[PDB]
Amino acid sequence: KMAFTLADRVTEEMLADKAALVVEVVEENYHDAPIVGIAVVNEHGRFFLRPETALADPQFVAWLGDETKKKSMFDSKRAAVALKWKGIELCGVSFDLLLAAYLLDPAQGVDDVAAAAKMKQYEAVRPDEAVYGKGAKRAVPDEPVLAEHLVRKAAAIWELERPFLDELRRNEQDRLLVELEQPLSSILAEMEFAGVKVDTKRLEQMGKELAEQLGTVEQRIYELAGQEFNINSPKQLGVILFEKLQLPVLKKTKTGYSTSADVLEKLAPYHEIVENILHYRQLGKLQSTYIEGLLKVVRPATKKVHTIFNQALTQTGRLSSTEPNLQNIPIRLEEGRKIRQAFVPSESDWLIFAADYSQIELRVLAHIAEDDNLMEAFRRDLDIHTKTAMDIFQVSEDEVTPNMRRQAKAVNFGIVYGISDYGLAQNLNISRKEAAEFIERYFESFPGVKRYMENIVQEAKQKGYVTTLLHRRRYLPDITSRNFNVRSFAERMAMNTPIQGSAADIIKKAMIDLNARLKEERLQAHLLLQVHDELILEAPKEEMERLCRLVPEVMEQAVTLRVPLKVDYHYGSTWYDAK
DNA sequence: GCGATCAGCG
DNA sequence: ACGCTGATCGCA
Ligand SMILES: [Ca+2]
Repeated sequence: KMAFTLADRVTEEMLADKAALVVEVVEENYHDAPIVGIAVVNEHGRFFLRPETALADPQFVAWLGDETKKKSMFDSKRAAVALKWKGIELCGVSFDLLLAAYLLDPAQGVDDVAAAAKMKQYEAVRPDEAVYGKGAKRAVPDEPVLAEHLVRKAAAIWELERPFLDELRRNEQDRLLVELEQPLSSILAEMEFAGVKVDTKRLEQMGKELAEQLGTVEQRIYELAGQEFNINSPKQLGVILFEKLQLPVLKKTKTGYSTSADVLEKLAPYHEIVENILHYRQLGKLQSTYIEGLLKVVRPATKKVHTIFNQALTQTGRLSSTEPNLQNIPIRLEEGRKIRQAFVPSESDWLIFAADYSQIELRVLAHIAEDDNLMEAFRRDLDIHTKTAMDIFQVSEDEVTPNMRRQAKAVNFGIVYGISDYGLAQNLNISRKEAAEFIERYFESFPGVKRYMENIVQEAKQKGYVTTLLHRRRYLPDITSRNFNVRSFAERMAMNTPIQGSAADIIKKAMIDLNARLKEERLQAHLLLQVHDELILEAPKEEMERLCRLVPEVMEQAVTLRVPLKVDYHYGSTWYDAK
């Protein structure tokens, strides 16, 4: 029903200087995954190629890697990384429909060509789930069915580039796509393909030691409970805590008693068992998620883990990281932090280098709100999280522990992003009228932040959306909801999204500038990870001193704000040591 | 599959 | 009744 050439060889007219290109990888995780078919649409026609013939053809491989042969694609990072696993370099991607759709409206959740095409009333292509099926029924269809589906996706991309670019231009987002998100896509592909090497001998030794400690704490829990039970059974855990031991019920879930860590900490003065339960869950979390879960995804021949950075998922412009998530590796408790010792350079005599922005969202907020006092604080390089801890806990700077600073950090962000006196009281275990009075004092010191919070909510009501410094956008229809609780969630999104999203814009530009500078200096150093406002690299020992000057400067200069940007950095033998 | 929980980033 | 996430687990 759509005409195309089912090609048995590669011809010259398939290699035009502009084409829509589909390199189809059906498995969710595209690392080392099969490429099941290829479609090309250009001015000369529509073509389907079997991967075994296209990817062994020297003219087609050359065409893929020629940056002056421009390709329009959907999710070009998936294709670029699967091709790297095939030893083939993909260059010249000038349009990525997934990223164009994400910028126009992140809430659409566009996950396939069909969902993006729907945004422009284009429906001559089927959803990928309709073709491959769901779950245990998932399968690559017959070649005639596969070919038409890939050709239809390519024709869709071919037709949709111009109307997507037109709307991007109207939103002031076309340079955001072409100069930020698409260059970042190629850098992430490199980072994902490089992977991070893991010390599996160390990891497995930790897991065995961990398993002994688990049973020890597990027995003490049974003994404190006077009986054995399933510690992870909420119904049995509830019967022990709030029925047998008759502890007060501070919180319910839609399902029953709450047993979250905040509740259990509040119950610590009543019974020693609740702290054993906390230690027990923490150890179990390390065992299940960060020992066993990480060993499951280590590629055995290289001892590398290859995360996937989802670039078109979060509503603020942040990345996310999956299978494994390398953005939530433990750090705060020393027991969990030790897991970072298992993350090691990929070559001997290389080192890990980590650099992160200091108080990034407060500096962005100072700039966007133009609050005189907050701008002055960062022009003085004050540590606002420490200064808030001193105030909260009535201590001196010398006496601020890491824990108090982490707590004050949640107070600072909580307040600027709309925490109530109730939530602040519960978080600080202070009274409610003291919490409300502290919030009032905070906005007396930063009235420009308060004005900003009021203004941004008004602007969202008028426009229907909020934007970031580099013109990312988030629609907030609920901001005019008549339901108070729904409207209130939307208002906090209007306060938070421009700040968190601008911080995401800045680190992304920093990554692009860093990569260009590393190439200009002919360094072997390369990016491994981004963790929202932190960049993690590895490099030969011999490059560390140049990187100590290069990386902070590139990061601090990524944008020019009304206050300085500040970067902290460390390096060491393992990720653990790069702090 | 979903909700609670908890690991991270601000 | 601050925001943005992903993985594991029990299932009230
Ligand atoms: Ca930081």
